[PDB]
Amino acid sequence: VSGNDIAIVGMAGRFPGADSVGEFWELLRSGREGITRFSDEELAAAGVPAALRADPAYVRAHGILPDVDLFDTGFFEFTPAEAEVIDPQHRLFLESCHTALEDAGYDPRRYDGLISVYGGAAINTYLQRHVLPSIDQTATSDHFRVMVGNDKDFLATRVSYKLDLRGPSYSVQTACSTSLVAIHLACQGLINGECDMALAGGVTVKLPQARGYLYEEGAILSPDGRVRTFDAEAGGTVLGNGVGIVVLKLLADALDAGDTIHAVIKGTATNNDGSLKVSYAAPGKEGQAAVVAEAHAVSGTEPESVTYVEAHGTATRLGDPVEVAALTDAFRRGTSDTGFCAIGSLKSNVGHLDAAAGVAGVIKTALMLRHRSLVPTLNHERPNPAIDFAATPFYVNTETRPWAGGPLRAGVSSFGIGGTNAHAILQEAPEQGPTEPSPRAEQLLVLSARTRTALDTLTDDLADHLEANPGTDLADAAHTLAVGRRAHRHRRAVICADPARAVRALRERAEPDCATAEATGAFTPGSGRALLEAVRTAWLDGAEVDWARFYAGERRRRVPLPTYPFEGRRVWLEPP
Amino acid sequence: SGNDIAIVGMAGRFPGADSVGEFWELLRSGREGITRFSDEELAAAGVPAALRADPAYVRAHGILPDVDLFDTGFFEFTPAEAEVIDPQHRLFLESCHTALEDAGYDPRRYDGLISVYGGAAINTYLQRHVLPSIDQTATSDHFRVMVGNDKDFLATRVSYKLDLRGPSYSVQTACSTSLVAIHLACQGLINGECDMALAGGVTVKLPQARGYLYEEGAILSPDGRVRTFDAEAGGTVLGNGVGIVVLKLLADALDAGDTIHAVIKGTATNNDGSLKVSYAAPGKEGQAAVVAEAHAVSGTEPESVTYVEAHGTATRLGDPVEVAALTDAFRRGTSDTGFCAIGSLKSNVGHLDAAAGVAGVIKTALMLRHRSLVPTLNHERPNPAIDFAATPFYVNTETRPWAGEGPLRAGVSSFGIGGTNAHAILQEAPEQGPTEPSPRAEQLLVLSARTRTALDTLTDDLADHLEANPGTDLADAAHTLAVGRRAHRHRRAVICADPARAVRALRERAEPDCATAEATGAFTPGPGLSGRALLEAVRTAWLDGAEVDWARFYAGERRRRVPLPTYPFEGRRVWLE
Repeated sequence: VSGNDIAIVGMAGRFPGADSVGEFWELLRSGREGITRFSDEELAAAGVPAALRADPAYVRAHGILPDVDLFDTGFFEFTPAEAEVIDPQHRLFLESCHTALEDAGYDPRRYDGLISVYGGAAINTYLQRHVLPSIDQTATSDHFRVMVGNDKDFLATRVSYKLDLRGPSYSVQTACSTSLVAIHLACQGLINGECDMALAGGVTVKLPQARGYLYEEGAILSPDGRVRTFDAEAGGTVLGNGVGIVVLKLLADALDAGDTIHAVIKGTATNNDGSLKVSYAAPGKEGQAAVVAEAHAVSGTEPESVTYVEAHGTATRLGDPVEVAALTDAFRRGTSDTGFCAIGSLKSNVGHLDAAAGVAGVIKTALMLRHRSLVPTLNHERPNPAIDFAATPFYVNTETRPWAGGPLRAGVSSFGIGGTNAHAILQEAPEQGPTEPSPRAEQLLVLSARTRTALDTLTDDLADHLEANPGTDLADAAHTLAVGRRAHRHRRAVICADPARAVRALRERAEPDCATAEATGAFTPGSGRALLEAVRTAWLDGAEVDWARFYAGERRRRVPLPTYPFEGRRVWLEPP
Repeated sequence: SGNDIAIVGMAGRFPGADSVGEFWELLRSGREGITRFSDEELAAAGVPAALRADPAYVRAHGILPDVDLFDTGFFEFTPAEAEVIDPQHRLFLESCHTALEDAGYDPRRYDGLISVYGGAAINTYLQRHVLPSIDQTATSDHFRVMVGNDKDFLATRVSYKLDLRGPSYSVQTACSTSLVAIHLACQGLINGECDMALAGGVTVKLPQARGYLYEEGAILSPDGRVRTFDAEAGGTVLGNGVGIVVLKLLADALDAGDTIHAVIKGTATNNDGSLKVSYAAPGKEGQAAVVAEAHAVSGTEPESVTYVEAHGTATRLGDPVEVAALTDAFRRGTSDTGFCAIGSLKSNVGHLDAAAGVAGVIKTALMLRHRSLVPTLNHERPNPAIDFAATPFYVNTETRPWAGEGPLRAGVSSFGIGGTNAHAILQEAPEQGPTEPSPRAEQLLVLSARTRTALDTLTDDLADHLEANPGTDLADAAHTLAVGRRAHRHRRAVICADPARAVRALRERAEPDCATAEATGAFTPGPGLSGRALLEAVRTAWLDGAEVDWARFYAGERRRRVPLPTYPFEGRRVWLE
């Protein structure tokens, strides 16, 4: 019932070793590491000097993303000369915001409400390494061009401009807690009625990607390129590039709209440690415990009911104990029970994603809730002896297994250098009844893209999806493809009764089940198969169809389906 | 009521005005703070003879003096640590400190949660100074650079160095940054996430002693003037600046006896989206919507608003869009015309980028407290693309009393490249009766500093202030100096009956009225210890370094926190060459 409850109605991201939220789930539930480890030859080839590579403390590991130089300038209406000055972090952020809205099933141009954007980016390496050496900043307009392309202030607002979002749009920046803070601020804006839907998250793309790092005692990075969270041999973390976006709405609104709800954010808290700690970069035990206890209080969730925590996970021998002690302190304010809450960290799989780390935590946890599954934390052989886990609420889960009990509830932590701490409580989505039966025997599935090759990719992606998710309601899918996707020039449409037949029709591409065309004015039908055929023919010929009116009265849902397969060209200023 | 926020303190530095006090004087006087350089001065700053001889070169910039000077000892940095820090960050930290001192709050003897919200302009120090000086091969080197220079550490550094435990965020929305920060702070206060907030922003573009090439279709003026609302508006001029406001819920400020400069009745933000012709264009529709929303959330009828501090950049297209937008929003509530003055401090000091919004709020809070309008500069002929007579608005060009039937109210706008708009409604502070007389015969004024020289400067500054403001209530000033200042190692304390005798004792520096020491238990005056013996005992203990509970010492009296001179930072050069 609660006015504080926020639904996650869509998500998107790209992570080391996992180029989509769906692939991230597969990585996690398989217990796989997504960090790349380079050969010495690869690093020579990327230009790392032999002298640095030969240092026995040099570690050949980094979490990287494929294709961060490719950008679909056609799709986003940029010329290549405009786009090449823009930080790839900003480009990736834009693509992921678009993807997330598609995942949620919304076309902003048809949404009756205000959409906000809250996000942040890691430090910009593109500006120095690529932009400055190539662009003369003498004229005011060239200096402006560079600033707008590269300063963090333009990250979120570019998305608002390009996707036509008219709620508040902010870049928020708090170092490693950035994307969870963005989610906190997005939730407050929703609760306090400033927007009706929000995009929140963050991005990190540090360049060059193909590079290791020099192990240094006293700095936060691990000596072997592994992240051994909670383990006796915890020795530091490994950095990774990534991006994540969540789409958020009040729970009541999501339920009324028939959105897919992946999880509910019950509540979120933030604070700062102030000066209570040994240095600016050190963790703050009292600040951490206070943020968790405050998150419990504002969520109305008793600690006994929380049975997974996604830790911040410094994976240091000294930091992991502070994190667990702070958590233990917060939980002990509401229970004396022990051994009931699993604790884990996706950093063990993919590294520390900096600005994207908080939203990555929320995405993992929402996936866990949706699949009702715990997953392993990696590299965990012996628990850190400084943590008497058995005296605490917590145990380290190292197997994929069911998450049983609920409603299931979890905590997510994100703590920054500088001491602004965040904690969120998530709860499993509520049971909804079955979807309403369709008044038609068959459904019309519409697909469109800017190019014939993208259309073919969409067509095969949708087939793989309906194969893999055979229980998908076809009427809800059809509705989502109609109301939740912009209509482009190259068009294909299938008429069939269920997902299995759709797979075949999409793969075979023959009439009369499948029809194709490269695209007049509005078409409004004046029943049965002929109804679907007449709408199909008009739409394929480029008529504008009012899908909202076609589905009027059915209470269709929006459901996650494959999203636009961006076709980038290389958009990069080369280093000299 | 529940949405009302009090501005209880402020600090800043602006082109031609190195404090909020000097900024008032500049505005009241109708003076321009933008510096116009001679060709000599610019050769001296090292601008090429070539650029200097180009007919399109404009020799103007709003600058701040001695941004290479930082009191490393006071803020517990080594010079090595500090020189890697963006001077924008240093300045923001300094002004945050100053703002708290102005409001009368010592954050280390403070029971609640203080938050910080702010943003910084693009970092030019990093490119010109930091990167050419530091090899970043080692992780710890990369971290030193990042932590000194990324926007992420602007606010949190303050929380760490000043011990503030509310949430602390950097927020960045280009030209609207500091007004968005103010909006988020107000929301934090209303939501109960903190009980006092610092909000603002900072711009320090380098090098400072440099003009620019005028270019058609870019946003800068061809003559180095900012001719807001004028027919000759031709662009803006950039300036460096910093501003911070200290915010609390109104009811708490009234309960505490804080000095209240103005009340923020409500704030709103939005984004233009794509409802305008380009990313960089001003958005009439979004601007109108943010103003109208600010009126709705604050419960403010447009006809009750009699000044607006416009975003007011003086671009050819900007100015008519801004006025049409405001007129759109106002017309939703009233058809009246000619009742609301409009102005822009950008005409005096340029476009302060991240600090522009907070600068607007400060100007407007100053107007409200002094009950005075002030000129907008360079205004000779209204832009004929704006038929002002058909709108609520007229351009005010005179310093004069601001008066009205209902409480004075004003709007403040700030609009950013990229379309995130903000507008705030401010109202005059409520009436307060006279401050409650102390029944004590004498007050105890304390002063402390990190160095003997700073102590001597504070002592003279206080004497000066009490001489120039001889109506200052001595008990309120004693209270403020006690509860609103951290006690440092070098200490001085005067016992006196009134301000004039305080002035004498501070200047003569002689026992028994004045005593000085270098500072260790707690000292609690026993019952019955009264009058002069009480003050001598408290003085002696405090001078020796004992912890005195000042709240206890003043607990029988309703005391106020009032604006007094703040710490005289003693910078040394901190600049990576």
